Amino acid sequence: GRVKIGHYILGDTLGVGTFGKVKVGKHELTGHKVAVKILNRQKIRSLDVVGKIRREIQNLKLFRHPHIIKLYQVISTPSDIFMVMEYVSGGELFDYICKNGRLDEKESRRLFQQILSGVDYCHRHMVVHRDLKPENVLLDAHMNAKIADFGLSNMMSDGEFLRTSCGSPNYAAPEVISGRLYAGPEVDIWSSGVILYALLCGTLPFDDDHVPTLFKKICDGIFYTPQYLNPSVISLLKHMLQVDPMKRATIKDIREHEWFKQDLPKYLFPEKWHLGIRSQSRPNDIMAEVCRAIKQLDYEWKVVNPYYLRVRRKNPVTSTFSKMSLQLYQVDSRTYLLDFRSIDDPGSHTIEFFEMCANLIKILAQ
Amino acid sequence: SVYTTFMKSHRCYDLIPTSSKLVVFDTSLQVKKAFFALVTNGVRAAPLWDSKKQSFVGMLTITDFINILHRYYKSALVQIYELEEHKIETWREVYLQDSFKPLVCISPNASLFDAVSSLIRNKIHRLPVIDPESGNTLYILTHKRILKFLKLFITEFSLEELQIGTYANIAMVRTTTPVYVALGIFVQHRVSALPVVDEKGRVVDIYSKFDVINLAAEKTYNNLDVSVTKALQHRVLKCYLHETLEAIINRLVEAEVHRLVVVDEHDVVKGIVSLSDILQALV
Amino acid sequence: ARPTVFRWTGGGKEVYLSGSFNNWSKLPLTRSQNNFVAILDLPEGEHQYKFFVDGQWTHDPSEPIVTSQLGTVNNIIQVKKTDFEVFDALMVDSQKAPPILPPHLLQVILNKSCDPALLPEPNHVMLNHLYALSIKDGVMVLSATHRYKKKYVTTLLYKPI
Ligand SMILES: COc1nc(N(C)C)ccc1-c1cc2c(C(=O)O[C@@H]3O[C@H](C(=O)O)[C@@H](O)[C@H](O)[C@H]3O)c[nH]c2cc1Cl
Ligand SMILES: Nc1ncnc2c1ncn2[C@@H]1O[C@H](COP(=O)(O)OP(=O)(O)O)[C@@H](O)[C@H]1O
Ligand SMILES: Nc1ncnc2c1ncn2[C@@H]1O[C@H](COP(=O)(O)O)[C@@H](O)[C@H]1O
Ligand SMILES: Nc1ncnc2c1ncn2[C@@H]1O[C@H](COP(=O)(O)O)[C@@H](O)[C@H]1O
Ligand SMILES: [Cl-]
Ligand SMILES: [Cl-]
Ligand SMILES: [Cl-]
Ligand SMILES: [Cl-]
Repeated sequence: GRVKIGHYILGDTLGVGTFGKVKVGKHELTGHKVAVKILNRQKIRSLDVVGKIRREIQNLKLFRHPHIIKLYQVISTPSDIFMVMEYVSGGELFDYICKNGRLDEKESRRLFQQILSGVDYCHRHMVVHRDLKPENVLLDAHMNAKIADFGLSNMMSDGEFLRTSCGSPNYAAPEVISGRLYAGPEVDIWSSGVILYALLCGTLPFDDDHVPTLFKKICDGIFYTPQYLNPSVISLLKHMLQVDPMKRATIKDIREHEWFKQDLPKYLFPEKWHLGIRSQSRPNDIMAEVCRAIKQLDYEWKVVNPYYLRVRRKNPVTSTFSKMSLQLYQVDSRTYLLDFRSIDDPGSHTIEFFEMCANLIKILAQ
Repeated sequence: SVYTTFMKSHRCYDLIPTSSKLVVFDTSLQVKKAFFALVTNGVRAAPLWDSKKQSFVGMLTITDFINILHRYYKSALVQIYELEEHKIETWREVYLQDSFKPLVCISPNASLFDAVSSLIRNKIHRLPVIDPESGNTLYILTHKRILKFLKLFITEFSLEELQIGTYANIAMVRTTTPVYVALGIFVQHRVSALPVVDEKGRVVDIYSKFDVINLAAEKTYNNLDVSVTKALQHRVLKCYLHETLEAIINRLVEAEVHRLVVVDEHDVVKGIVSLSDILQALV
Repeated sequence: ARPTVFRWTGGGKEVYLSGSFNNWSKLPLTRSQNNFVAILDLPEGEHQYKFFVDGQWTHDPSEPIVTSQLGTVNNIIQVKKTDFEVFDALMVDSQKAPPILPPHLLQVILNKSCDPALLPEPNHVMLNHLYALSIKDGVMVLSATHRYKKKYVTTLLYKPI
């Protein structure tokens, strides 16, 4: 009377992931242990994440990094979807930091290099694992880091930003807690910086029971540096925990940092213009001005957000459809700018895009 | 046949740099603004887009400037009225009257040998790399770049004896020769550079098609009466026939020049060996 | 042939699964909490089943049923080929103020010796976005960075108006 999927006998629940329970699986014959994420088909469609799971499975299937949990196979049934992945005995890195204290400089450095190697592999593969925390970093029998919950991860697409505020407030970046738009990698660097602090101190750099003061502390970027902390790592933490994403460290900046470089194993790494047009009018006036000009050019469109437009044009020569995306952003407390983005599908696609923009610019403000 | 096979394998895409800049002019653009744009953007050639035709019709180079200048110059006392007020299409209609020429281009997926042969076949120095799926121009393939990659593979894996290039009926200028006259020679002979000779046959300097953009840059094009030397005051590699072809190819890329002048024992001109000839022999 | 999950969501001391697929033999279901389950291989076709929850016979009301000529009410299952393959199953399953300008878009590669033809590698985020120069002397200069395979090209068009 044992529950079986594949040839693994399903056992104890390891935890409850982003979209389902994760149970241990022990092979009938070999005794090999796996972790099985159970996704109920009817539940994943309820909280419309069918696309999220489709992508998540697609990515994790082609990944292969020694510090990211391997997805061995996906077993599908009429009722549920079973994600069979590699099992690690050591459990949460968080629990390790709870039971034992803070890790020593050498220990912390080792684990941080491993975690960052994985965070890098993800980014290199245009995948940004939002929700990066010690609770999601698992340890194996030999104390090796293993990134695990890709439920809140997302794709990095050429020319687009992400909005979704994902992780735990303590690990979330200021722009994430501020619900502002982000590129992706910077928010993982911030989270990794908090993971590094957790490793060296055994506590959180930004933590308060009073949620508003916690959010202020994060956006102010001010955190305590204990006396035992080596100035060189304080330097790295300062560079990683920058409230300005443009002033914040990149994997390359970290890779180049003298504290990170130390004892770093070989195997870990493989080595007068203006944007659009700015108009000081009211946001909806700008939207009325653009729509009346788009139709004036006889271009087709679809209104996504009240400030997002997906415009199409029929070429009178090549008889080809050329499409672009228009988005209005707020610059100052006084000005707003309209952004033009070409959407990928004869003559030149790129030049056809410029002519499309130029026409609309001629009938518009600054 | 050793290097010849190597070119037939490698795709054009392999030579496109990681991050490039491409300048494109709409045919309706005023031609003076177009040359000044080449100068300001630091680009030697720029493809042309016909808005009505919705396709790349041709390319604007320094030869176009040499052609306008010589064809329409009157004196330093009068403006080159046409150059001042002429569109790229208006001039391309005059330049290519009955004698019409279409656009020569290569796909990034096409081989290096396909591109080298296309340079000599159409008698051209600048070749646009256009992706057929997108229709977008990506990079402009030059002899200097192709011979740079082939020099890296030559290292890892005589001039009179082999006899490579043109050595007879050489087009040259004197120290005192006016710019207008030199521009005329560049037109009738269809050559990239004119070697500057002294009182005797000895070579002192070299005025090239490139040195003509300085007239556009410094806005000194209205006076073509000035001597070739006077024009070259805004800023000479010579080879002998007792030197090996591999050492001749090595000396060229070491200074990154478009051609080498064949000089005798008494510094006098005997012939010329250009990047067009080296790549012709290795095909 | 294809694995099928049989889950009873309720309480119980003992729950069994009877079906056409096992000659209506009482198969016991393992309990986690308020769920009783059994995963078993089924031949892709029609199968009828019932539950023996603590001395009482029942069907799962949320699952499809079939009332018989004799008045028997059993649950029914139609095992599909699309149910067994991941992406086939996921394909069938799928059936205010303006945002603040991200600082990333202000980081141009055109403004930031060397070669004028060459430019720095751009952040994916600023690709396909239109940048422009101020219309000086009635001529518009438009520029954008796009990527062809593993390489990037910043095309700038000089267009009059
Ligand atoms: C008894 O079930 C199991 N026992 C096993 N062992 C080791 C005895 C092994 C696997 C399962 C199993 C569980 C589930 C499942 C599940 O537990 O879903 C939960 O149901 C709860 C509920 O309805 O009360 C909600 O609260 C909650 O969110 C939601 O995850 C969904 N689909 C499944 C498919 C299988 Cl094979
Ligand atoms: N792809 C092309 N198709 C047609 N004509 C071209 C093309 N590229 C250049 N031309 C023409 O070739 C002629 C010579 O140019 P070129 O050899 O490129 O000069 P440069 O020595 O400055 O590089 C010019 O009249 C120019 O318009
Ligand atoms: N000064 C020159 N006189 C005669 N032929 C030349 C001269 N310069 C170049 N050539 C020839 O013109 C062809 C194209 O060379 P180039 O335009 O210099 O890249 C080659 O066959 C050269 O040998
Ligand atoms: N044979 C040569 N020896 C030395 N400099 C040369 C030679 N040919 C051309 N140049 C220089 O190359 C520049 C012209 O560029 P290009 O036509 O691209 O080779 C000028 O600065 C010339 O002085
Ligand atoms: Cl959990
Ligand atoms: Cl066990
Ligand atoms: Cl283990
Ligand atoms: Cl902690």
